[PDB]
Amino acid sequence: RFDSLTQEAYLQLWRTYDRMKAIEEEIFSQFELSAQQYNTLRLLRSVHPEGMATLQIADRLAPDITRLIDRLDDRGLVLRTRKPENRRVVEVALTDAGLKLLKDLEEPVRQCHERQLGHLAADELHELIRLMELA
Amino acid sequence: RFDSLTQEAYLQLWRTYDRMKAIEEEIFSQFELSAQQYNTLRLLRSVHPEGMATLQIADRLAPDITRLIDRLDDRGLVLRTRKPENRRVVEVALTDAGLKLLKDLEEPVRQCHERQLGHLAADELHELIRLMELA
Amino acid sequence: RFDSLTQEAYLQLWRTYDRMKAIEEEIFSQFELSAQQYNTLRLLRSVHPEGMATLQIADRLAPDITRLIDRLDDRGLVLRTRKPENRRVVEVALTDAGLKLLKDLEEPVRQCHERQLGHLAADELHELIRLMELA
Amino acid sequence: RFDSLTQEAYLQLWRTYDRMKAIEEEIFSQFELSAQQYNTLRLLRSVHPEGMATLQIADRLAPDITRLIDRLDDRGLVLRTRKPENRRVVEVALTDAGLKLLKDLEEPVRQCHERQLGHLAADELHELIRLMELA
Repeated sequence: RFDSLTQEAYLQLWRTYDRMKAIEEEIFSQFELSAQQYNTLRLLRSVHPEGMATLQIADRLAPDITRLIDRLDDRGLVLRTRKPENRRVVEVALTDAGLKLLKDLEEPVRQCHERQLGHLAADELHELIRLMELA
Repeated sequence: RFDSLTQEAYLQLWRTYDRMKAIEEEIFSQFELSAQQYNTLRLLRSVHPEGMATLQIADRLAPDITRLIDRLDDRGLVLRTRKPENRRVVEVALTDAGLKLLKDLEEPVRQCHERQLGHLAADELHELIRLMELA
Repeated sequence: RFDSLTQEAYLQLWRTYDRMKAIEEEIFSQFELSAQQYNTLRLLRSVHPEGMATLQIADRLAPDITRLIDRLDDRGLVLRTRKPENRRVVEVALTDAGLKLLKDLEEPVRQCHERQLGHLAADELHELIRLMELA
Repeated sequence: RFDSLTQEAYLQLWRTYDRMKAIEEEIFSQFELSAQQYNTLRLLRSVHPEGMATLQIADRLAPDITRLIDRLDDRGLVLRTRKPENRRVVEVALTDAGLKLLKDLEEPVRQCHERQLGHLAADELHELIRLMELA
C-alpha cells in the first residue's frame, strides 16, 4: 500500500493512474477487452499449454474474475476444464485464438505504453512550469 | 483503490510513488519530520487556532498517529488538550512554532515538488526512448 | 541568423542541432541518403510532375547540390532535362522511383522525428534536474 | 553554421531558439539589459580587473557593440580607457557595480535557464504526443 505522501504528491499519483488507465481503456475497448482481461490472458500465456485454477488466477492478479473469464470463454479465447476429482475447481488455459489475440495486441499495447509515458511527462512538465512561474 | 492496470503501467505507478516518496523523505529528514507529520501540521493549520480530535486527524489523513503527534508535542509544534468532559479525547492544535515551521517549509517543499516532477518526467522519457528504440 | 543568446542557451541550441542531426543521419544512412538529398526529393515532390532548375533548388534549400543530384540521378530517383534554348540550365524532376522512395520513408522519418523530440526532452530534463539540484 | 536538417527539424530548431530568446529577453528587460549586454559583462568578468579592446570583445562575442557598451558606460557598469599610444583603441573593463550586477543576476539567470529547459521539453512533448497520435 501507498505510505504518506504530501497531499500534492498524492494527487499527482492519482493523476498518473487516471491518465494511464484512460489510455489503456481506450485501446483495450477496441478489442472488446479490459486491462484485467488482458492481464488474465498474459498470465495464462506464461503457463500455456497448462491451465491455471480460477482461484490462483485471482490470487496472482476474485468472484468478479468468473464473469470476466466467462466473456473470454464465450469468445473462444480460453478453455475451461473442471477438475474431475474436484468439480468445484475450474482450470483455465489459453487457446490458439487467445495466443493470436495477444500477438495482435503486442504493437497496439506497446504504443499505448509510449502514449502513457508521453502524456505523463507532459502533464508533469505543465505542473513544473506552473510552480517555477509562481515563484 | 487502484483498479486493473497492465503490469507495466502498475510498475510505472509504483516507480512514480517510489521517486516522489524518496525526494520528500530527503527534504523532510532535514527538519526531523516525516511527510505524515508535515500532513498533520498542514491539516492543523487549516483549523488553527482550533484543535482537532486525534481520531478525526487519523480519519482525515490511527494508533501510529499518537507516537507521531508525541514527537510534534515534544518539539513544542502542537498543543494537546484532553476534553474535560471526555478525558479519552485529546484535541491537538498548532502552536506558533508549528506555524513558523510550516512557513519555513513552504519554499523547500515547493522545490521538492519541482524536483519530483522533473525526475518523474525524465524517468518516463527514459522508458519512452527505450520503447521507441526497441521498435 | 541567431541573435544573442547567453552562452548557456547558445550551447543548448547547438546540442539540439547535434542531437537532431545525428538521429537523421542514422536513419537516412540506411537508404544511402543525406538529409539534404531527402530535402531535394521532398522539394521536387511539391512540383512533380514538373521539374525545377538546379539554381532554384539551391535557392529554395549551390555547387555541392550538383554532386548531390548526380547521386540521385545515378540511382534513377530524379530525371535531368537540359533546357533546349538554354543548355546551361538543367531542370530536375522526381521519377516514379523517387516518389516510391519518399512513400517508403514516411514512416521511418516520422519515427525519426519522434526519437528526436524524445531525446531532446530528456537531454533538457537532465540539465534542468542538474540546475535544480545545484541550487 | 547549421548543415541540412529536414524542414521539420529546422523549424523545431528555430522554435528552440525563439523560446529561449523570449525567456531571456523577459528576464533581462527587468534589469534594462539585453542578452548581448549580459554576454559583454560576463566576458569582461573573465579578465577583470583587466580590460578588453572593443574589437576583441566583438570578435569573442562589431559596430553595434559601441552603442551597447555606451549604455553600459552611462550606467557606470563598465569603464573605458582609450589607449594613450593608440587613441583609436578603447579598452573596456568591468567596474564594481558591473560585478555587483552580475552577482545579482546569478539567481534570476539560473531560474531563467531552468524555465527555458522546462518549456523546451513541454513544447517537444506536445509535438511528440501529436505525432504518436496521428499514427
